[PDB]
Amino acid sequence: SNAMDFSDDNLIWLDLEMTGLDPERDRIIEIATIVTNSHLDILAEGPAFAIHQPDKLLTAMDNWNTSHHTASGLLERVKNSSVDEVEAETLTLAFLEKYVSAGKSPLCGNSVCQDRRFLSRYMPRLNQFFHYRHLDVTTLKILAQRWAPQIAAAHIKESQHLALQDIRDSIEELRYYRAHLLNL
Amino acid sequence: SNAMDFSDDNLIWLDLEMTGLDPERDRIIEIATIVTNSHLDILAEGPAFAIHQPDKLLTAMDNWNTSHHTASGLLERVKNSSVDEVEAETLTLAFLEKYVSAGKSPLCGNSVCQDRRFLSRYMPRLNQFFHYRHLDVTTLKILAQRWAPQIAAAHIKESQHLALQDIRDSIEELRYYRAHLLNL
Ligand SMILES: [Mg+2]
Ligand SMILES: [Mg+2]
Ligand SMILES: [Mn+2]
Ligand SMILES: [Mn+2]
Ligand SMILES: [Mn+2]
Ligand SMILES: [Mn+2]
Repeated sequence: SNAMDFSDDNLIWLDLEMTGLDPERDRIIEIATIVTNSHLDILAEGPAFAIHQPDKLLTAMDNWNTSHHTASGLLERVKNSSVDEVEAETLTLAFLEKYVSAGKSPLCGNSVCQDRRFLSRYMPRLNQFFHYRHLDVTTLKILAQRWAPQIAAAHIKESQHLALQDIRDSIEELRYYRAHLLNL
Repeated sequence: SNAMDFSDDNLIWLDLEMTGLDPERDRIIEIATIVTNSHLDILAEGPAFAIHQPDKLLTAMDNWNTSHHTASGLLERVKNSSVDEVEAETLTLAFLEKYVSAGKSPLCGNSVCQDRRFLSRYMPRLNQFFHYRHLDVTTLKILAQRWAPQIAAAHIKESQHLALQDIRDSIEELRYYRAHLLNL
């Protein structure tokens, strides 16, 4: 035995920032991951990468995205990034291999289908690294809004639209529902 | 006032069967929808359509899919179908617009990201008709397996791989978790 954090029971949390909502025509501009155990304890935070994209593309973003990504400082980190999809993927992969094996953990986060659709198109290896299933906190959010609005309203999230920050919020949100929405 | 079931609080449940897992390469061969209220009471079941596809496509399915879709009788229903994506979408659309307005309800069901990706590519209008978000029972399934295995194991689901029967399972599974996993 040893005290290393590896285990196939471990959960992988991942968030992305994109130039838009269309996985076929938009790109990934940021990636972050966090590994927790099944009890939601953070074991290690993964690398956070601004992913370089050609400026001609970044200037074809709508107002909402140019506003948010400039504001958060992400657009600047992107212009000065020497990391493309493959390198981010590889490094992320090397990190995740330490805590859990391939296809073991579901994709964990908030509204992660969109992420799954970008991963599938731009990061096939990392995408395949996840189990087919998803652990989406947003589902708990919906149920809290419909069935226990006072519970949902007690955990207001203010997203900074930065991957590492958002992943941290996703975990905290799940921890919250476990205590206040779940029968355990 | 009136006793018609329409409401923007109503939920739309939808299941699909495909020829495979690749949305850019595979096709929808079945669709079904069910509308419930927020309390999960079933208001009305929607049209269940076997969707016609050419034999050259169906015969290119792997063993697993040819086995399941033949056995479930879906394959014969597909060959004999006079309905394509557009007609199924239109009729489904005409049905849904009587219980909820556009973009109000999340996509509801089990592991619906796969469905969202086929809907997006093959049924643009119906896809736009849902709210961006998802209500996935699979998420509850995961948490129960990790945090309360005895609860998860008390509702074993045997899927027939027929859209309408799967939708009815997804609802009853949510009803099951609401009672035995939720703090209500
Ligand atoms: Mg975000
Ligand atoms: Mg199925
Ligand atoms: Mn996100
Ligand atoms: Mn984010
Ligand atoms: Mn299904
Ligand atoms: Mn199904």
